Amino acid sequence: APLKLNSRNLSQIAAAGGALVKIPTYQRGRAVKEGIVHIGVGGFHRAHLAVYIDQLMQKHGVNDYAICGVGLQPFDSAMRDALASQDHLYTLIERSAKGSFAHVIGSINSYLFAPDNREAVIAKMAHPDTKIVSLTITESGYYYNENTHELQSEHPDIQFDLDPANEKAPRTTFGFLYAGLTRRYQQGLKPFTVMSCDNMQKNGSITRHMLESFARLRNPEVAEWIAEEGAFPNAMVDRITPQTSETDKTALAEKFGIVDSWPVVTEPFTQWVIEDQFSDGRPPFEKVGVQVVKHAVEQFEKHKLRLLNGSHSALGYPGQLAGFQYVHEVMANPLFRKFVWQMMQEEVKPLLPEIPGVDIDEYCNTLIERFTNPTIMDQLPRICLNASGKIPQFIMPSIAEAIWETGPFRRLCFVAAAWFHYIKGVDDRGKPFEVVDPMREELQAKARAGGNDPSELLSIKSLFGDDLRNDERFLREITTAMNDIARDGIMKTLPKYINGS
Ligand SMILES: NC(=O)C1=CN([C@@H]2O[C@H](COP(=O)(O)OP(=O)(O)OC[C@H]3O[C@@H](n4cnc5c(N)ncnc54)[C@H](O)[C@@H]3O)[C@H](O)[C@H]2O)C=CC1
Repeated sequence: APLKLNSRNLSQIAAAGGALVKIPTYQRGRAVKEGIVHIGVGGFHRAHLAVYIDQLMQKHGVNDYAICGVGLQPFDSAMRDALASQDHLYTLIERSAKGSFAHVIGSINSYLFAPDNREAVIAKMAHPDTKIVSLTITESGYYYNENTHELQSEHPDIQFDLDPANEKAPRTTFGFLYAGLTRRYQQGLKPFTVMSCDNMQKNGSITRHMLESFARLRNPEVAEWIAEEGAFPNAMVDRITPQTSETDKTALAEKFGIVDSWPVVTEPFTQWVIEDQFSDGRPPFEKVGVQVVKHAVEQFEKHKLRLLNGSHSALGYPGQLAGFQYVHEVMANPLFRKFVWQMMQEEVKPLLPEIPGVDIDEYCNTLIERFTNPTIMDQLPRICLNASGKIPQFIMPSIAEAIWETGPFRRLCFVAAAWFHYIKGVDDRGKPFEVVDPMREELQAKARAGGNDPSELLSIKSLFGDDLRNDERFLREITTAMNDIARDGIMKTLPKYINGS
């Protein structure tokens, strides 16, 4: 019978699991110190950072950097319950062409749901044991005005925390960070490093400024200590981590004998480039495959955003329009493989910085492999979700750079056009599909207004810049792609964007 994942059952689970299951054999609980407090325990934290810590704890004698999980959003209460019932153990299900593997992760040692007791969180982040506060809080959690590079202290969530009435009971990430820091300052400790693990460009610089700004509005003698003694390292983070379904959990119990309330599903690939900027110590990340660098991070990040997330966009919107269900189905198609490879090689690669010791061609081969992975079953709707937050960061910046340098960009325009068509919510066989996007109603109105001309969608100033509305080559190119996709669909149009034979 499948066993509930907890400490009591761990050895039975590994005994019954044999070659299919790995368990942590290091000591947990009171035996370790929680040097990392992580805000926003979701899939990617538990597939990426938590796994690196797991490996440090299992193989390298690191016992002062276990993870206290912290959830600030109302949905995080479910993570508290899942982990609590399992002694904060949880299963990482790695899916690859090689099969599936259940790696039980033990690096998460405790969990605080902040709305329960907010003082316990502050006392946690202030305790000398805490050396690093890491974040996976999504773009929206940073309260970041991208265009003015400033804290959205106009946001009522910030004002609530800025209000001295809420000093002891903050709500946002920065309210908890500041509340923890001032105690450390008053006690004479160092600032903990704040280690953003979200996928945005220069995530460390943003976090520095947000917490710096918030601090300047409440006490500049602490903001000054944050700005001088704090650390906010930039990082490139990479590991594809879909959401877990009830079917994933059933398959886990039947195939590996493990009853897990919230296992995590991921690919075997992982990558982490972080700059060596830490204010109160760090474990030796480089012993478990982490690239610790000194500018270098920004180049790795641009490689990832433009070729990985860009190619995801190339697979997602055209894949959905063509009738596919999963990433690997799209990538298996010969036309898509040629289209995606040539887009990477001919259109994105010339825009990227050369990183010493990195071969971009080899990185493209590896992305193709990863996308090809048929076991991970990555649903196209997940890739395509909230496209108005994705196309302008993964695809449009390459189009804009190709405008400024007059570079080739037909395939990039095809992807942009395919999303402009995706907005109407009807695939090439005439079947509706759900469009999920915070801007759906404005996007669908302008798309219906524009027909097959792109100018109505392009008129959305919050999404697209002047360079796009005013480049004649771009206007003609994306017009051709939109007309052709709208008339003939994706599969019949793709041959025209694929050279060679
Ligand atoms: N394949 C993947 O899932 C990848 C994810 N990432 C990064 O991880 C982050 C989240 O990814 P997932 O773990 O897959 O999503 P998730 O849905 O599993 O969890 C995200 C976490 O963010 C919290 N959160 C959301 N808004 C918040 C806010 N305003 N304040 C505090 N916490 C907030 C949630 O409660 C949750 O704990 C970023 O979205 C992404 O850049 C990076 C590489 C790939």
